[PDB]
Amino acid sequence: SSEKLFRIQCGYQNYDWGKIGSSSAVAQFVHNSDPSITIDETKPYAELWMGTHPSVPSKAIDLNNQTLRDLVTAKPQEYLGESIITKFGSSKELPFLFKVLSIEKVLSIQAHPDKKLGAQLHAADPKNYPDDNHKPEMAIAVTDFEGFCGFKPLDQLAKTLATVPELNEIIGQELVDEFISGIKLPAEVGSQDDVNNRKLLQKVFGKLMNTDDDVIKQQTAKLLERTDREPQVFKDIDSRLPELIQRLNKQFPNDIGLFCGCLLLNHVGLNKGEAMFLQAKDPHAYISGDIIECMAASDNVVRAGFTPKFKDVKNLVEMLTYSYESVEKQKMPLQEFPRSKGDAVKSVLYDPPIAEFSVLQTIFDKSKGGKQVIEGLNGPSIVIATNGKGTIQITGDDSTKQKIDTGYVFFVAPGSSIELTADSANQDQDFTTYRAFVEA
Ligand SMILES: [Zn+2]
Repeated sequence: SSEKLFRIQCGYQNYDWGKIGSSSAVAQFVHNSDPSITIDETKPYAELWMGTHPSVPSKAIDLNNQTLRDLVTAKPQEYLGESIITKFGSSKELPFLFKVLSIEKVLSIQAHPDKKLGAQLHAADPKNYPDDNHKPEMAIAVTDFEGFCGFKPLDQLAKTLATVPELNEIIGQELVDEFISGIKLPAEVGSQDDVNNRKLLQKVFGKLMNTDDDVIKQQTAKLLERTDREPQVFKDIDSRLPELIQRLNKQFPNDIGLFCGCLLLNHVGLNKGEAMFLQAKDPHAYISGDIIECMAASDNVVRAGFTPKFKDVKNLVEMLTYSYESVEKQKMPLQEFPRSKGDAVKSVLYDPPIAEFSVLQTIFDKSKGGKQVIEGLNGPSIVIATNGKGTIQITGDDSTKQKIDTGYVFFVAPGSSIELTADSANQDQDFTTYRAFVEA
């Protein structure tokens, strides 16, 4: 067995919003990795955790069933490397958490502080703000995905305000008026028109979010009747909207999220392989699908809807950036990755503008197959195969050559070069892997 490249059996969570049983990628992955585990066709399999989180350990099946957190702790310079220990200040764990999510029901509409606000919140409200940190997140579609991300373009918001009586009602004709009159559209970031546009958005949002519950309850009922009686009004805004409203109301009846999610945020569809970065102080929600998720260790969340939990409206309204870019702008650009070479038809770097993590996407054509060699990286890595099957090894050392099937996950030590080959015989799917890493 190698201590440089080794397989880990990862734990999972059965949260009630997860896809049920084997319809869930989490379930599929868990099962394939350890068929010993019989999937309960009745239960939700929400998340697969990969890393050094104390609550849900990843066990080194070949290294005596030891915990990755344990191995790391035991040998930090070997598993983390100097530069990482130094940079993040830990010797016990990874600076990121890597997961698979299998979403059946919408999660909360939420935003995360930057480090500066994170420390502020933590000092003032430790009960709601567990840590001191920011919480960058990145989502990559495994299966087709839907979510909310950012405010819609202002012109879309003006159309919504003028056209949807129930919203118009809540905001107030004076305010609607002011908004629709006020916004300076061909306007670029940092301009006085950009600034004043955000002030207008903030007023509108604040008015909505401070509305009493009773009113929300009333207005949401009316909204649903309208989706039913006059679908065209909604379709004129976005062809998916009326059915989205109806779907989410079935999950969270008369929730404010029907307003502040469905009417104010971009409804983003990610094709498999596409990504979105969830920056600080930007509203978003996961609606449905199977994704790869990477994030920093924080628990700091400010919630706006689709939740039973505490909604800190005060902080919410003041912290947002009130950015209003397109749905198209919500998706990450493809980056090249010089330190990988070979036959893969897709070898893409997803580099968020934060330090804690990066992801490398490697895809082989099911037909073409082939090999890819990746240089040794200056930090720890976790590799998961989401589709197809192949082999993984330390470049040039065939004694390390192992099976990597769908759902298999590996730890790769800093400095180890990896060679991937796509299953010669098996050509069902494109052999697809995701590697989460960090370099200082
Ligand atoms: Zn989030």
